[PDB]
Amino acid sequence: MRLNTLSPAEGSKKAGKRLGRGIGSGLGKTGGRGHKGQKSRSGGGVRRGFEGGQMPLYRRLPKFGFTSRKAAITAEIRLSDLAKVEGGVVDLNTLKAANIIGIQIEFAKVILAGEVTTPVTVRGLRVTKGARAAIEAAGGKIEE
Amino acid sequence: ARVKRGVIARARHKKILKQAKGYYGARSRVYRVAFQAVIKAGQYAYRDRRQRKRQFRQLWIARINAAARQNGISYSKFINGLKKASVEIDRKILADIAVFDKVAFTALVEKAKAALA
Amino acid sequence: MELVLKDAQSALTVSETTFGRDFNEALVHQVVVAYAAGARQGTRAQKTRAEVTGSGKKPWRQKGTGRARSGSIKSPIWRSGGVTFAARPQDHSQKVNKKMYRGALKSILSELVRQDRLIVVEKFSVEAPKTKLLAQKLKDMALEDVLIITGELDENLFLAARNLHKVDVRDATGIDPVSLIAFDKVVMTADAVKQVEEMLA
Amino acid sequence: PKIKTVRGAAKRFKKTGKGGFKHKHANLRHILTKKATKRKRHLRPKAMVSKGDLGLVIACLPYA
RNA sequence: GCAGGUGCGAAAGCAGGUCAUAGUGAUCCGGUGGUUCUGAAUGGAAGGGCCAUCGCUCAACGGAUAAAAGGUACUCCGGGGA
RNA sequence: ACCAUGCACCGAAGCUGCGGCAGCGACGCGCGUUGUUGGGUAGGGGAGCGUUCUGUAAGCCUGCGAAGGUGUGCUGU
RNA sequence: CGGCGAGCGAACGGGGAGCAGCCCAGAGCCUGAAUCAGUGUGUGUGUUAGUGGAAGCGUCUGGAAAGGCGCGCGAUACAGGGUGACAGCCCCGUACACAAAAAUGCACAUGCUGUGAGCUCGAUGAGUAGGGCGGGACACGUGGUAUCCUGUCUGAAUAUGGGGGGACCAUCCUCCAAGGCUAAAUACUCCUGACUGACCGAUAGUGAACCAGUACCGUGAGGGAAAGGCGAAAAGAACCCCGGCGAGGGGAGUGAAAAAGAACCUGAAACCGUGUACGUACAAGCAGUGGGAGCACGCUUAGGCGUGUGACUGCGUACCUUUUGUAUAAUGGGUCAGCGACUUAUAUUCUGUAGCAAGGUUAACCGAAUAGGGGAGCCGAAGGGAAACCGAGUCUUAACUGGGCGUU
Ligand SMILES: [Mg+2]
Ligand SMILES: [Mg+2]
Ligand SMILES: [Mg+2]
Ligand SMILES: [Mg+2]
Ligand SMILES: [Mg+2]
Ligand SMILES: [Mg+2]
Ligand SMILES: [Mg+2]
Ligand SMILES: [Mg+2]
Ligand SMILES: [Mg+2]
Ligand SMILES: [Mg+2]
Ligand SMILES: [Mg+2]
Ligand SMILES: [Mg+2]
Ligand SMILES: [Mg+2]
Ligand SMILES: [Mg+2]
Ligand SMILES: [Mg+2]
Ligand SMILES: [Mg+2]
Ligand SMILES: [Mg+2]
Ligand SMILES: [Mg+2]
Ligand SMILES: [Mg+2]
Ligand SMILES: [Mg+2]
Ligand SMILES: [Mg+2]
Ligand SMILES: [Mg+2]
Ligand SMILES: [Mg+2]
Ligand SMILES: [Mg+2]
Ligand SMILES: [Mg+2]
Ligand SMILES: [Mg+2]
Ligand SMILES: [Mg+2]
Ligand SMILES: [Mg+2]
Ligand SMILES: [Mg+2]
Ligand SMILES: [Mg+2]
Ligand SMILES: [Mg+2]
Ligand SMILES: [Mg+2]
Ligand SMILES: [Mg+2]
Ligand SMILES: [Mg+2]
Ligand SMILES: [Mg+2]
Ligand SMILES: [Mg+2]
Ligand SMILES: [Mg+2]
Ligand SMILES: [Mg+2]
Ligand SMILES: [Mg+2]
Ligand SMILES: [Mg+2]
Ligand SMILES: [Mg+2]
Ligand SMILES: [Mg+2]
Ligand SMILES: [Mg+2]
Ligand SMILES: [Mg+2]
Ligand SMILES: [Mg+2]
Ligand SMILES: [Mg+2]
Ligand SMILES: [Mg+2]
Repeated sequence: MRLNTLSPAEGSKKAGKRLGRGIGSGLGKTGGRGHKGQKSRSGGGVRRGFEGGQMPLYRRLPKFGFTSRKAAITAEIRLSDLAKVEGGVVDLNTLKAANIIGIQIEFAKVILAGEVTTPVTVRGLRVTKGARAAIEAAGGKIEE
Repeated sequence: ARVKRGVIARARHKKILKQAKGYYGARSRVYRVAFQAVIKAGQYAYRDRRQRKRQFRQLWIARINAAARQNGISYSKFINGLKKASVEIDRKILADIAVFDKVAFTALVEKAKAALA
Repeated sequence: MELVLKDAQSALTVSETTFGRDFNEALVHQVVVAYAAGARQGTRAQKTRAEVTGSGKKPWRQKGTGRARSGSIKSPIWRSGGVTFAARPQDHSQKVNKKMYRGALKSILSELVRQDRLIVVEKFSVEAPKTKLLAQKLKDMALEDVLIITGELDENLFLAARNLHKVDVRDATGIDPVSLIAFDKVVMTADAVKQVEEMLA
Repeated sequence: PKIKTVRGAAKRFKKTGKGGFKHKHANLRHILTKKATKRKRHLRPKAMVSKGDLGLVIACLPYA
């Protein structure tokens, strides 16, 4: 094998479109833009959501809701993440050390996602009913 | 990576102009006119490959009609009689025979007549 | 996996995953093309219609002269005008995933072994920084175009190789896929072989 | 540069589990005495964006 | 049809307006009541959300602004034999 | 000329014949078989030619004549 | 934040580069003690001229050798440039090793010198903070709007006091305005050197490869070109001839070449001629195409064929653009040559391809590193709900026989 015997994988190097280079190419003389009008123009075309002047969908529908600031500092923890905490006890600080939750997370909940196979002590976190059953079947303990 | 077009553009124009030899005035000298002349020559040739088959059948038929009437029968009756005699010689050969072998063509006419009545 | 020495005629046992894997041509090709793209400087420009020197005066009035309408002397349509899509300095380098780079290197090293182009020796050195000495050494072992990889960079060997254009002397950590492919033969010391091993895990 | 979210769209659509979008129904802001209880009741829960409008909504919310 | 509560009928039943089909106005911005859902150190509060409801002959009635008539023979540009 | 009856013939890039190319599908190992298809603007899909530049290339061709220019012949859809 | 439109768009917190702290608002005591500036002197590096710097011949082609072929030699030098074609060894360099009378940058060092360290006591920036009115700045358009600045009118506490924590109050926390100085990491390039380019190569690249901001235009501000190449070497054509003691040319000579002669490498096309073949003066139109005689020239079988022409004859109203539709008497093009229009950067989604896979991947930066380090982050494995919150469920409702969105 040499610098002149190496080829890319088939289908990995599709050639780009080239508009306006004659009849045979299939893209001559209008470059796929069709005939006249706004969309045929250089720089032409309407903005996102524009509907031709009719009250667009994102304005004829009402706003709703508000954004929870508490939600942004609350995380969920899968059962599969319980083992990844090195030290045997799962709490906010150990979860943060293992990169499981964000640094600014203040509240955390263990849910029934994945599976747990070791006895772990969960401290200071909330735990769903199913996740608690799973942890306790794995010989673990949940301390508030 | 600037690309200069001269060599390729000249090759292309020269190809077209070579195809335009013999044409009148600008059609053999001027690329804009010559290109259109070459395109139209091509269109005509495509049309006339079909037309040529038409024209030669028309000519063979006229000659067969002449030679047949020299032997006392019209073209249409001659063809019908040959069909009834199971003679499958086509009109190119019939025209050639009518021109070059008049005794043989007379024999073909006699065959057509014997088939007809 | 067993790599048989040339000068000491022993065998160094090596990872099958490193020196005995199948050749992945698409992966190697991506990494080699990326290395070539990484070598580009990308230094150039042309001038748009904005950057050509000259004034913004409309060359002639919009209507009435019988000429095509002109707006700028710098229009790319015009001789001396701007370049329509004038180039700018560019960064042509590409990302190579760490694992993709290492996999390419392993494929290359294995293919070199399969082609009998990797030569392992226990030592490769010169007495003095003399080009003639290294040329003689290479003639003795019938090497002409060769990449020499040692465990640690040497002064005398590096100097001796400098004026030999078909010869490159590398530390083990200074290998690259293109060099491994580009030279007819690769000569690696056993110390360098171990070092490359620990580099590719 | 980064695409800018259409902020008004972000205040009216939320992406659901399979990639659709939920929105609040129109016509439940004001004059409501004349509207039947049944009609207003069916306007209370959120609804999914229809297939025709999904393209517009997606174009407005690149970061949903 | 289901849950709750109701009216008329002895009962079977009928009733989620009117014989039916017109009697209408998105969204935004705000107003009023209810509801700790939220509450920028914390406790409150303000503000916000949610539920109910109110304010348009936006009648050019899918409503471009909260807010708008004319003249040009002094005229000008881009276009159409649409 | 017009009406009616009938048999002939002419007449298209329609149909058939002979040779060739290509798309798609069914059936057997890119090959074959077999069915069929191949007018086309806007436009979508697929596949290529050639140009300058970088590596391969301190290689290869070249004053026993390069590039460019101008003819000629052969050659591929 | 926002006619909640178009748009505008943080912070907290995290990873990096770099890091440095100090004086006055004053008196003791001490003293001059760090710093700090000029200024010495030295001492080192630079800078501004330089020096040395390896190793080749024969033969072939050729105008000429550096090319071919043969056999050598140097290389810490095979960067690069030149030389009659392409040179490691012909030349200039290059690696490497050296060099300064004089001037000067910086960095050390210790002499003169002013600025004055550490120390206790004490002091702690008022028309200022804050407010009313009008504006402006803060991502924040006055909004429920904190905070900053102040044109105008006012106006405190002052340490037991005061500012802030996004209306506001209480509590707690945190900081100390109304005096000032401060290197580094950051920005740039008129200018100098060296080096590099999948940058251009004379309509390109600077406007300008050339005596160009010139010629030229404009009252002026200002605008603003075109124009490169003989040859290796001028050996740039002695002399003779026609010509006006011309222009121009023919010889002669130089040269590899003058059809390289200065109007100079190559020398395309439009356009214009001279020569030869064939056709053309009874013939109607997109000038061709199909058929086709005759003539001329030429061909290895002596036969037809090849090349050129094209009488006569079937058919046949250019191209582009725009249109329902154009031979259209609708547009555009006098012709040629050269140039001239879907790019680039970043974000986002989808397809293909490659890697890894319930994981994937790093950014800045570090590092000589296209390596390696760096996991700050980002995306994914969970959704529902406006939200609190619950969670393979969740929301709706007093509650679902249920229903919406999810789960396989
Ligand atoms: Mg098309
Ligand atoms: Mg058009
Ligand atoms: Mg149209
Ligand atoms: Mg259109
Ligand atoms: Mg434009
Ligand atoms: Mg993290
Ligand atoms: Mg070029
Ligand atoms: Mg000609
Ligand atoms: Mg230019
Ligand atoms: Mg890396
Ligand atoms: Mg409401
Ligand atoms: Mg009634
Ligand atoms: Mg009624
Ligand atoms: Mg609070
Ligand atoms: Mg309307
Ligand atoms: Mg309207
Ligand atoms: Mg006009
Ligand atoms: Mg018009
Ligand atoms: Mg009309
Ligand atoms: Mg036919
Ligand atoms: Mg057919
Ligand atoms: Mg067909
Ligand atoms: Mg077709
Ligand atoms: Mg190349
Ligand atoms: Mg020397
Ligand atoms: Mg030469
Ligand atoms: Mg103070
Ligand atoms: Mg104030
Ligand atoms: Mg205030
Ligand atoms: Mg303040
Ligand atoms: Mg405050
Ligand atoms: Mg607060
Ligand atoms: Mg504290
Ligand atoms: Mg120029
Ligand atoms: Mg030129
Ligand atoms: Mg003379
Ligand atoms: Mg030359
Ligand atoms: Mg010339
Ligand atoms: Mg005549
Ligand atoms: Mg006559
Ligand atoms: Mg005709
Ligand atoms: Mg019309
Ligand atoms: Mg017509
Ligand atoms: Mg006319
Ligand atoms: Mg016309
Ligand atoms: Mg015209
Ligand atoms: Mg969730």
